[PDB]
Amino acid sequence: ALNYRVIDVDNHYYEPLDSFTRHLDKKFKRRGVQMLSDGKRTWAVIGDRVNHFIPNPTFDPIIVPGCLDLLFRGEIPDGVDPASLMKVERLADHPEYQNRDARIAVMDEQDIETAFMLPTFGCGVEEALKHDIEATMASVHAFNLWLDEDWGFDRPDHRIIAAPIVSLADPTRAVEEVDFVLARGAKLVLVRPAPVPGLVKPRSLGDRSHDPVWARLAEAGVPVGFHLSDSGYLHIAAAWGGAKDPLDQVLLDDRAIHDTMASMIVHGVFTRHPKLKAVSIENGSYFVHRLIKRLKKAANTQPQYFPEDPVEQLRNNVWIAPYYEDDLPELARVIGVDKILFGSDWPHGEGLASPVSFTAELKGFSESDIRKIMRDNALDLLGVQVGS
Amino acid sequence: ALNYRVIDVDNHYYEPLDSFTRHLDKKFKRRGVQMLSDGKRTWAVIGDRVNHFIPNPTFDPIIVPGCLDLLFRGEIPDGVDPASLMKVERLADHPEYQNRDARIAVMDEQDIETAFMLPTFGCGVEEALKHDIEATMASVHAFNLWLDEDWGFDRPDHRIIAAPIVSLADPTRAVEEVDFVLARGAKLVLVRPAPVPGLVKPRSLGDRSHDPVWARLAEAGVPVGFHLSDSGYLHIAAAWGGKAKDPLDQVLLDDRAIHDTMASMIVHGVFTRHPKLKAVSIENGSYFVHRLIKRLKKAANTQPQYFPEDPVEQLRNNVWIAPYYEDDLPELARVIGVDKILFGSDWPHGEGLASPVSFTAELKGFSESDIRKIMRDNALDLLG
Ligand SMILES: [Cl-]
Ligand SMILES: [Cl-]
Ligand SMILES: [Cl-]
Ligand SMILES: [Cl-]
Ligand SMILES: [Mg+2]
Repeated sequence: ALNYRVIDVDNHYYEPLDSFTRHLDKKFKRRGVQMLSDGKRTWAVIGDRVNHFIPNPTFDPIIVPGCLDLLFRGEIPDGVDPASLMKVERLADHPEYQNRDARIAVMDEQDIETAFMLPTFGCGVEEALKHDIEATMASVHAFNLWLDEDWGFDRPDHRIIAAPIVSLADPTRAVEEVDFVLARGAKLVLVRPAPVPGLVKPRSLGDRSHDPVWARLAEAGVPVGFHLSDSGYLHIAAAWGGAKDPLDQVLLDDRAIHDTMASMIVHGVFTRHPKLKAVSIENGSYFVHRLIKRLKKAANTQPQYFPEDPVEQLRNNVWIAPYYEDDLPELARVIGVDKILFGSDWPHGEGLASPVSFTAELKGFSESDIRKIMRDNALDLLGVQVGS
Repeated sequence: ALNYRVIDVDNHYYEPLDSFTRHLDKKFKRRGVQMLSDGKRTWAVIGDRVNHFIPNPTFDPIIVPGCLDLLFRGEIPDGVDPASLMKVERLADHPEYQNRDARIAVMDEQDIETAFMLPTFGCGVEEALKHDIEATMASVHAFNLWLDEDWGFDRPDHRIIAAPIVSLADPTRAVEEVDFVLARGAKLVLVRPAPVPGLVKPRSLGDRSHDPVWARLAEAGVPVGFHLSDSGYLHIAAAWGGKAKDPLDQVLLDDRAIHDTMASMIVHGVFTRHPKLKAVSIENGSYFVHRLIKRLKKAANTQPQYFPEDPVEQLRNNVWIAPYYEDDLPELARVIGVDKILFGSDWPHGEGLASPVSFTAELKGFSESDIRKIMRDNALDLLG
């Protein structure tokens, strides 16, 4: 057991059915999220289209944390049926998934001082609304109001950093959203790792029209977080002719986070906003080495576009929560041990059952480097030092 | 200098303006390729849309072989300006780019025994025709006729293996194109590393309707080659608001097409059903291999039911790779086996080696006999 509490940068709640409706402008009652029932099952119907990002939006019954961990690692014994790995429980047996007081008490048992609390259902909504910019902005605001109500962006006990969503789909309205969440004390905001929807056409994350948003975050010392989402990448499997076809995930994997970080870096977001901090959550860290190779090639062939070294921008401005099976010594060699974050993804089935068991993956590190990975790097990410 | 002649699996001709029209029936005169001119420049106009795969389809002036080496490796020296690199000569001064006799004499000077001769313009046509299945199949047939005429799939001197194109867009017609080229002695065919266009929707390379084509190639011992092409991957840049080049575009494209092509072949069981089928990757690099292996292993662990064989072993057994000059070649041999590494110069392209045999400069970490595998013998195994 560690001698200090940890800071877990990847935790989830399970949204109640009204997370996107409780505070939604009635103008968007059909344009946004609706929960409709066939009598047995509830379906999320988003802009009049049934959405399938979450198989059961009631979240009951609910997967056992970590039951898919050995699977996602490949550690699964021979002849064993993967369907047999999934175990579920009654949602009411786990109030800590939806209730802040219950969650804090579980955090105490888990030895977590501060958890970043991130959406589950909410990570699929923006792709569903990508053709309705006004419904996107209203729905993100409704969600953020719900989030601050049930979880709180950062209540005075400083146990939970609940990250609201910022959509850049309407960049003027986005500056209003950022001002609103910053005024309510947000310490981390999530932007989807995907092309930004547009009225006319989609935009790069580094579009100059987004500069006012990045400037607000950078001046506030609040990082942008990029968490695994529906980023619309099934379009690749679609181009290839695409109950799970095994090809789809091979074609998808970690391409969204790679392309997101490329968009940010190549289009000069960190050049224009050198104080801006970013963090990748639940996207793995395998993307880094290909991204570094490709950035080096781009900077060499078009040096005029790279007044600064894009690899150093990656190393300076970006923190990464790796997957448990990633080569962590190698990652530290590449991005620096100070940029590696512990995140458990609790209570998801693909996450760790016991968050602090992440330390089993750190036997290659000194006691003081483990303290950085398990606690202090996250505090560095959130903070801005007076000396910087 | 080596004491054997080499086998170069990546060489090009430059198509004359009529490669896709000489033997094309008039019914496809507008649906296929036309060369239309504005008084100064000539443009490839494909299915009534101006195409931009090749900057100048007359190929005159013509790039100096190897002058873009530094650029394609991102080894442009400190201080050197990128656009100062391109040098051009006149096409008339290099008949070996379009004339078989002149090319043989140049191969003698280069110490190449056999060259795989591959398209330049031809690698962009299929994407342009992906919405017209009949025009695709007819245009590929017309081109294959032109190829056998000017270069010959495999003339008696056995100096040149000129690979015809096979499109799977109409699978029945594809089987018939395979028979056509095989009967004329083809020893390698090119399939585009890209989704296969369909009347109704695109298909995986491993779609079951493609089995008769793979079966015929596997039984004949003729490999399928996948050469760098317009595979339509600019759609990813497009999704990001893309499409002076925007430097993001190429970061988002890179080697994704060959990765996804090999994934489609292996995951959908082409090598499971056709274990004798040989494939070769040409001008796509070899960096894709490590991520592909990672992802194939994950897929096999997650859905073992779909993977009765080890997909990484299928990669290693059935696939040959001509890597980029600058790739880590000892590492590649550690991963796929030295027997699967092929020398290819990409001559005379600008991004290729000016001197094909200089490829050996990157092989100092290998034994004399392994260099012989890479520069000659592995290609003989691939062909059979
Ligand atoms: Cl700044
Ligand atoms: Cl492409
Ligand atoms: Cl077979
Ligand atoms: Cl290279
Ligand atoms: Mg082997």
